[PDB]
Amino acid sequence: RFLKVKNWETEVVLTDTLHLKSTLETGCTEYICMGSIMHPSDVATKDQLFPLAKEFIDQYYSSIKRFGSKAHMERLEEVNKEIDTTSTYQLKDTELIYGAKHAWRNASRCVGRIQWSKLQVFDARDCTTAHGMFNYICNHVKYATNKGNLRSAITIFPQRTDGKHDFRVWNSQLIRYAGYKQPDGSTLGDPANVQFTEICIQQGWKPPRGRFDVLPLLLQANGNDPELFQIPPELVLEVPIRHPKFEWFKDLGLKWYGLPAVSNMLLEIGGLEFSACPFSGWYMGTEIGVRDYCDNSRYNILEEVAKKMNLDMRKTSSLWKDQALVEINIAVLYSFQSDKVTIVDHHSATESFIKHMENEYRCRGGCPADWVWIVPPMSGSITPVFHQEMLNYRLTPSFEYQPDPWNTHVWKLV
Amino acid sequence: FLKVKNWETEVVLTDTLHLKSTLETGCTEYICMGSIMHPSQHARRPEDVATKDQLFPLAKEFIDQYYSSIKRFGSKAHMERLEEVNKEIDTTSTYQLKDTELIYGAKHAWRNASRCVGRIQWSKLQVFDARDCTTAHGMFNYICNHVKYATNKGNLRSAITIFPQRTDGKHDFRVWNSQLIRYAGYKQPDGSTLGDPANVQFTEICIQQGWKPPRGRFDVLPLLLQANGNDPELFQIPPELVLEVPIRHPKFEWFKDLGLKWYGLPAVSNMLLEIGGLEFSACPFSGWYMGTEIGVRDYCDNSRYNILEEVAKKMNLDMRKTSSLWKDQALVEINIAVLYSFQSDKVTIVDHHSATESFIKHMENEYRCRGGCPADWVWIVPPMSGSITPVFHQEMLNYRLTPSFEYQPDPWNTHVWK
Ligand code: HEM
Ligand code: HEM
Ligand SMILES: CNCCc1cc(F)c(F)c(-c2cc(C)cc(N)n2)c1
Ligand SMILES: CNCCc1cc(F)c(F)c(-c2cc(C)cc(N)n2)c1
Ligand SMILES: C[C@H](O)[C@H](O)[C@H]1CNc2nc(N)[nH]c(=O)c2N1
Ligand SMILES: C[C@H](O)[C@H](O)[C@H]1CNc2nc(N)[nH]c(=O)c2N1
Ligand SMILES: [Zn+2]
Repeated sequence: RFLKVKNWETEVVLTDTLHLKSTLETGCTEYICMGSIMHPSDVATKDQLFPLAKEFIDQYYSSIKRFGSKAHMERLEEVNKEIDTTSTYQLKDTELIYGAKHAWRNASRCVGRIQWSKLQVFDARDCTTAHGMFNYICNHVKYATNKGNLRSAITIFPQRTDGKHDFRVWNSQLIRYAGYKQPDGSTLGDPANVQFTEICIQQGWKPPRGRFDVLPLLLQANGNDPELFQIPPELVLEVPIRHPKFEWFKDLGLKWYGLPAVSNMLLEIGGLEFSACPFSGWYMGTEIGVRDYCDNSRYNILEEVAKKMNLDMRKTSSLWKDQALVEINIAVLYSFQSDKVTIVDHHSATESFIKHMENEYRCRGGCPADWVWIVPPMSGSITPVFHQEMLNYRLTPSFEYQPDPWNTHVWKLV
Repeated sequence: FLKVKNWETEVVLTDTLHLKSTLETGCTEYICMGSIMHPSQHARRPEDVATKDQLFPLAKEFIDQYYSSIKRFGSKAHMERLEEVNKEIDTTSTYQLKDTELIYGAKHAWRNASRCVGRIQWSKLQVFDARDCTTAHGMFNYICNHVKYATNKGNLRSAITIFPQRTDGKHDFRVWNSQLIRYAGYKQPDGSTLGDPANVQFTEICIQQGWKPPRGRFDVLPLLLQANGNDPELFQIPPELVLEVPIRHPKFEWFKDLGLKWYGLPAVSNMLLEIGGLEFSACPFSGWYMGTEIGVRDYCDNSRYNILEEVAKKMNLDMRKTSSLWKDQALVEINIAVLYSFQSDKVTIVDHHSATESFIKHMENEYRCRGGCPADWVWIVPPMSGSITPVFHQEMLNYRLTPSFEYQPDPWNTHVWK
C-alpha cells in the first residue's frame, strides 16, 4: 500500500510507504481528525519491553546493513537476557546515538530536520546526582553554543527504571527568562514562566526581578528532590535586538538567548524512556519574533512596537499588527546575523524542509510531518510548506511529551 | 466526549456533535491526513443511480434530521414525508426535496463546512431554487440573478443557487467555472503567463469553445454552463453585474500604477451539495471575501498573480536574501491595500483579524447550542500572520457532518462531448 502527497504549488507528488512502519497512535480516528490538538490521546512490563526492544534492534541492524547478521542475533539474545534478568536493558553507545538521531528524524513537528544526522550525542547515562547533571548540561550548553556558531546536540541522562527514580530537567528549556506576576496583575519578564519561576523562588532562588533574568536550572537526579543551579553567565549567549532601519528599536530593550534547548521531553528508544534528554539546535527567527515576542500570552510587544511605528491602531483592517510583526521579525534576524549567532529565517527553513522531505521520501519512503506545526506562524502561504501536503504518523524512536515534574513528583525534604 | 482547548484563553469546549459524523476523514489512529486537500473518497451513495436500499436510508436520515430540527420527530408530517419519499424512490429511483428541506439542507451544508471561517453567518443564506431549470440559457439567467442579488451594489449578501440534482450521472448540471467570476490566464509565446495562471486550462477550453479573449491581465472569464448533461455553452456575464475594485494603497500613491484589481463576489461553483443522498452538482454559492484570500493567495502565491516581486521593488526593499523578510513586508502592504480599496469602494470585505475573531465566537456558539463545530485548522488559520489571529491558538476537531459541500471531478475530465 502507498499514500500520495502532492505539493499544490509545484505539483510534485511523493509516495509514502514509510507510514506502514508506524506504531503508536496519532489521536485521530477514522471519523475525527485531531491534527490541531496539541497533546492528543507506570513503566513497561517485561512482556511489553521485548517486542519494542526487538523492533528497535532490528531497525538499528537494518540501518547498518547487518540485519540477520551474527552480531544482530547476538545483540537480540543479549538484550533479551537483560530484560529477562533485570526487567530492562542498556543501549550500546552506537544504538543510543542512532536512537537519538532518529527520534529527531522522526519528529513530525520539527521543520529543522534536514540537519538530523548531524547531532552531537552526549551520553550522560553514568550520571547519578543533580550536580553531575549540571556539569553535563553546562558542557552541552558550551559545546552547542560554540561562540555563536551553534551546533545541534542532545545530552541523554539515565533511562527510567521503576518510574520512582526519574532524571528530569524541571526547566522546559535550558535557557529561558523568568516571569514575575506583579501585584497589579501585570507580568514582568516572560509570562509563560511565571509558575516555574515561583517554583524556583520557593526552592531558594534569589530573583533579580528583571525583564530577562535567565532562570536557574532545576535538576532532578534519580527521583530525588530537584536542586537549583545557576548556569554560569558566560555560557548564556544573548543577542540584543535592534532593527536595521528603526534606530528606536534598541530602545525597546529587547534581547533573546541564542540557544533553543528543549529539556522537558521524553526520548523513547526501543521501549526505553529517557525522561531527561535536553536537546538543542538553533532558532528559526519566527519562534522569537512571532511567538516569544508577539503572542498575547508572552512578551506581547505588538502594541508598543506599533506605537513607535506611528501605526493607525484604531482598526484591525489597518493591519497594524501584521506590519509591526514583520518589522519585529526583521529585527530578530538582523540582530542574530549581526552578532554572528546562528539563526534561520522561516523562508530558508521551510525551503530546506521541503528539500529534506523530498529526500526522505526518496531514500526512506516518507517523512512524517505535522503541517500545523511545520507551517510558520506568520506568512504561512508564502512559504513552500504551506502548499505541501504532509502525512503525520508516529515513528519510533521518538520524542514524546511527559507530564510536568511538579505535578507528579512526591517531595522528600523536611 | 472530546475536549478542545484554546491555548490563549484556556477556554475548553467539549464536543459531542462528532458522534453524528458520517464520512471518514481519511485519518486513522495511525495516520493523520489533516493537510491532505482531498483526503477521502468516502461517499454516502455509489457514484450513479443508487438502488432503493442505498438511497432510502440516506433520505430517511436527512428527513429524520430535518423533522428533528423543527421539533416534529415522528409527527404526522414526518411519517407522511417518509412514505412520500419511499414512493418517489420506488417510482423514480430518486426523490424531491421540499423547499423548506432544500433551504434547511443548504444552510446546514454551510454550517457543516469545516473549512469555512465565515460560518457565523450560516443561517443568513439566501437560497435560490433553480430546480426547474432545463437549459444552459436558464442556468445563465439564474446565475445572473444570483450575482446581481449577491452583489447588491457592494453590500454583499450570501446566496446559493441550486440547479437540478443528479439523476443517472449522464444528465448532470454543471457550472464548468470553478468560480462564477474569475480572470482568464494565457500562455505567452515566451513561456510566461498573462492573467491568472490557475485558469490557463479553463481559459483554453473557453477559447476553444469560441470565446474571443481580450488577452489582458484581468479578463473576466465567460460562464461555461452545462445543463442536463449536454455540451456546455458559453455566456458572457453582463459586465455591469461584475463588481470590481481597483486596488490602491492608503499611503503608496504608486500602488495604483500596478494596475491591480479584483472582483467583489467570491462565488464557488464547482462543488457538489449533498442533501439526503441527493447530489446537487451545480450549486454556485457566494459570500464575501476575507482580504487575505485576495491579498495573500490570489496576489502572492507563486503560481497565481505572483506580485511580491513587483511590489517589493516599488517599495525599495532589499530583495537579495530571504532574511530581509522583503516578501513578508510587501505581503502586508498588499493586504493593507486590498482592504483599504474594498472599504473605500464600500464593497463588503472582512479582514482576517475580524473574521477569525468571529469564528471563535461562532465556535463557542456552536459548542453551546449544538455540542460542537467541525473545523479544519489547516483551512481556518489565515495564510498570513497566523498566530496573531485567535484561531491559531484554538484546537479544533474536524469531522464530516451531512448535509455537506463536497468536491467533484472537473467536468472536462468526465464529459463525453457530442
Ligand atoms: C538544528 C536546528 C533546528 C531548527 C531550525 C529547528 C526548528 C524547529 C521549530 C521552529 C520547531 C517548532 C518549535 C515551536 O514552535 O515551539 C521545532 C520543534 C521541534 N524540534 Fe526542531 N529544530 C532544530 C533542531 C532540533 C533538534 C536538534 C531536535 C532534537 C534532537 C529537535 C526536535 C524537535 C522537536 C521534538 C520538536 C517538537 C516539539 C513539540 O512537539 O512540542 N529539533 N523545531
Ligand atoms: C459570507 C461570508 C463568507 C466568508 C467571509 C467566507 C470565508 C471563507 C474562506 C476564507 C474560505 C477559505 C477559502 C480558500 O482558501 O479558498 C472559505 C471556504 C469555504 N466556504 Fe466560506 N465564506 C463565506 C461564505 C460562505 C457560504 C455562503 C458558503 C456556502 C453556502 C461557504 C462555504 C464554504 C466552503 C464549503 C468552503 C470550503 C471550500 C473547499 O473545501 O474548497 N462559505 N470560506
Ligand atoms: C516541548 N515543546 C517545546 C517546543 C519548543 C519550544 C521552544 F522554545 C523551542 F525553541 C523549540 C526548539 C527546539 C529546538 C531543538 C530548535 C528550535 N529551533 N526550537 C521547541
Ligand atoms: C472548491 N474550493 C474552493 C474554495 C474557495 C475558493 C475561492 F476562490 C473562494 F473565494 C472561496 C470563498 C467562497 C465563499 C462563499 C466566500 C469566500 N470568502 N471565499 C472558496
Ligand atoms: C491549537 C494549535 O494546534 C496550536 O496553537 C499550535 C498551532 N501550531 C503550532 N506550531 C508551532 N510550530 N508551535 C506551536 O506551538 C503551535 N501551536
Ligand atoms: C497542502 C495544504 O493543505 C494546502 O496548501 C491548503 C493549506 N490550507 C489552506 N487553507 C485555505 N483557506 N485555503 C487553501 O487553499 C489551503 N490550502
Ligand atoms: Zn487527522
